[PDB]
This record gives sequence, C-alpha cells and structure tokens, in this order.
Amino acid sequence: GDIKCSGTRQCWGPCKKQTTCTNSKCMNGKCKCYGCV
Repeated sequence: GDIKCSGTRQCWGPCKKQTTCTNSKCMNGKCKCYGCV
C-alpha cells in the first residue's frame, strides 16, 4: 500500500501516520517507509 507522492516531505506526512519514523525515500511515485531499526 505504498503512498503516492513526488517529494520527500510529501511522504513523511503519511509515513508518520503509519510509522513514527518519517525517514523514507519517495521513488517511482511510491512511498517506502524505512521503519525504526
């Protein structure tokens, strides 16, 4: 269920709602949360 986006921040928004760890990379218009490791 990757979140569609363009920039990085755009991903952090929805990425935070799912995982506090906003640290992610928006590639191919897809948001892939890295998660807390």
